[PDB]
Amino acid sequence: KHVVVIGAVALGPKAACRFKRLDPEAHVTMIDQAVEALVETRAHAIDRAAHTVEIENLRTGERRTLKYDKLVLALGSKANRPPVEGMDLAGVTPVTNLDEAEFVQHAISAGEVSKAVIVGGGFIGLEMAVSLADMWGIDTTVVELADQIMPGFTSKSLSQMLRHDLEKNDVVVHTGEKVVRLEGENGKVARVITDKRTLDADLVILAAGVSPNTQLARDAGLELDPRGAIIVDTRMRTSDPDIFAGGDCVTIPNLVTGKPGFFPLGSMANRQGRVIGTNLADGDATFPGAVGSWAVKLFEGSASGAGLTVEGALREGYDAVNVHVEQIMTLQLVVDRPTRRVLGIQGFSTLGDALTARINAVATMLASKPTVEDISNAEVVMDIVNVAGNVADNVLA
Amino acid sequence: KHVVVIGAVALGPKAACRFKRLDPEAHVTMIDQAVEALVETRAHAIDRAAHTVEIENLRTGERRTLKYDKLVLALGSKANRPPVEGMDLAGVTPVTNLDEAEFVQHAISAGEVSKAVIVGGGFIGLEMAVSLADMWGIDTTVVELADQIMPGFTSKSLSQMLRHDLEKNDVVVHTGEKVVRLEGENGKVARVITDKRTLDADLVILAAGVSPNTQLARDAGLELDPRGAIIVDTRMRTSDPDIFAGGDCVTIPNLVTGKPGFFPLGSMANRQGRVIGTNLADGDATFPGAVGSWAVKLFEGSASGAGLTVEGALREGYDAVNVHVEQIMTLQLVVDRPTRRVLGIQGFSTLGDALTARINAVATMLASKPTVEDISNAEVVMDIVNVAGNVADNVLA
Ligand SMILES: [Ca+2]
Ligand SMILES: [Ca+2]
Repeated sequence: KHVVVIGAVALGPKAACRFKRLDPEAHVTMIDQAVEALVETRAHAIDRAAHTVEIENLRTGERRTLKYDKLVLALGSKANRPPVEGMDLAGVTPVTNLDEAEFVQHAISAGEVSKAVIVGGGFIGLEMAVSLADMWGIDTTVVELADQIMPGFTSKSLSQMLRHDLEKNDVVVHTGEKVVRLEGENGKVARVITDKRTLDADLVILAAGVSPNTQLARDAGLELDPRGAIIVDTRMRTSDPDIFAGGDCVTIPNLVTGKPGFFPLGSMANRQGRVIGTNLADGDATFPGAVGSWAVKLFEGSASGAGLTVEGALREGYDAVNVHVEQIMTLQLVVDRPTRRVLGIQGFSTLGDALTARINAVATMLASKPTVEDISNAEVVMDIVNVAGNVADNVLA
Repeated sequence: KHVVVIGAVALGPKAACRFKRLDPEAHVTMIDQAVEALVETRAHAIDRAAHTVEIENLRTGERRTLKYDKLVLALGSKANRPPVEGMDLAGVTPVTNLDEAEFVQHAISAGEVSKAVIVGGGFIGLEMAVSLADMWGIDTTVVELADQIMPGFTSKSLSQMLRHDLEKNDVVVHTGEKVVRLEGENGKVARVITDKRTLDADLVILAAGVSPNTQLARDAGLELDPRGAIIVDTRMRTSDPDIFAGGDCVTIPNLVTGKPGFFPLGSMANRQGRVIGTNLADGDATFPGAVGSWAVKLFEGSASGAGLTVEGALREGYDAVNVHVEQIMTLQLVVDRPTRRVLGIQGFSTLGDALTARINAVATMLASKPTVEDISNAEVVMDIVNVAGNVADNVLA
């Protein structure tokens, strides 16, 4: 077997290394899409019938046609960019994943950046806010279009706890605020203009969500969803059975809603890569989908969760209720009224590991469709998780 | 409704308080079996056809016949006592539950006890070892018949980690060692004689396991298992539909083995009590059984787990394998070879909450019969739990 892997994320290297452990006699070529590893190299087209990928080295222009028995698409995502003026200036930096986040953080050094504006108050935005202010003492402002930070990850009520953690450690936060244009001085960003103010920024981080980087799949004829996400089965196979895909370029079943979802989360990479590795070696490993577990560490508190927030469940049209419990630790449990199904759980605490233990207990249950009674009876090592289930059974009665 | 509750554990008060919240117009009488609360009072007999309990106040001898619509049996357990000489001396103290443990700990004061011997190195024994040595500086020795401490809760290999925590904080531990007799001075214990040595003890803690305290159920004609545990359905009803039972006097399904089990654990009380409360109020709440989640905090480390240990799984006749992973944190994962089912998980760490988070993730999964792939893919907030699943899939291949 020759296997070609396009993209170096976490997912590509993982799939290939797992592949090789199982089939050491096979050959793998990895292309970085900027173990035979071709850097600064782009796949230009995929010919599925012929099992060929045309590639081009971007420096020398030398073009080559690789042949494959199996292909892996680890194409990642691209930053959503507001259709506004100045989104082309130097200093405007997309960050679509945690690896990219770490790169930007370690490419900065003392005295380089004076003002940072983060566009987007999601997982990426908030982690960057904290890193820039804490590692480097950079003056940092988060600007979020939605009326809350972490929209879709925590409720509005819970988000305020996270908001305070940021504001009390000198991160300014603006919500319900739209970016109107970026203004520049050397062809380098110098100001962000919102619909409410003007902010000075010599660094602007784009962390406002992502789209699958799937033009190559599209051109090849692969089945894609309306969002452009590559559609895969549970073996991580695309509509072409010799082509696998994973990571932030695919859609997989949301295990709470039973509908197709999109999970561009770090954690998915390694797990899906392993399955792709095994299946490239003729195995039949499966990855069922996701419920969306997450954690963010802030200055003093930590926030964590899985599944739907109340607003998220309401947006899907569940008759949902948000039940909260406090101990500092807060849990919020999201429950469907008519079925009594638990749809999600989120929390905030100054004790990171203690909260994680509570969220994990429930997160691994969500795919099995637990009800409030399952949370009342959850056999956790009374505990706040059980108390949340009792309060929810009480709220529903 | 009049409901009579026999026993004040956690379970009795919980059942009654939940009952009352739902049906405030009803009456409850609670008997302590040494809200109308009769202390120093014993139930002598139950007449099921007549729905009556004859009781006797143990001080005055006054006898009374209570009538009931529903009865709750919270009879607890009794310490297993070796059929050896001197098990009647003052200073020989059975401890069958964590509440009893806390009682003994707070009844001692500075300079009262010089030497403590703990007979049994299980959950109770070890917690008492630690409390006595740490709160009070008592010279403490654990004597265990099995070749390891925590038999049935951790593997032999993992138990050594817990053993060391004890020995390095001055608790002496003897395993593979049998109690032959207790020797006394004032009709008070002064020495424990084992088959290997003589130990001075002015306090001897019996923590060598328990039997259900069910004579009253037996006399009443209630269906009991070979061990004497009251058999209940998932609504916590005995063979008499007007009589409920829970706590350490019942058997419920082991959710890993699919067979009847016995779970005299603190945690079960509150959860089962709530269900009994609701069902006394004409609800139809259920409690499915247990997998046996547990945690013990020692001097510096913590140990935690759920389900079967490898030796436990082997004793049940599973072709089981124990897979370990280290990071200090150790996890051990117990796997059935032919089905790939995970049967259990245990661990040890100096980080208490961090381990708990890992054990919880898997503990709430055990009843759903996860396989190694479910652990490889567990959607925990790569993580050591996933790594354990990958190593186990590797060991099995
Ligand atoms: Ca200018
Ligand atoms: Ca003598």
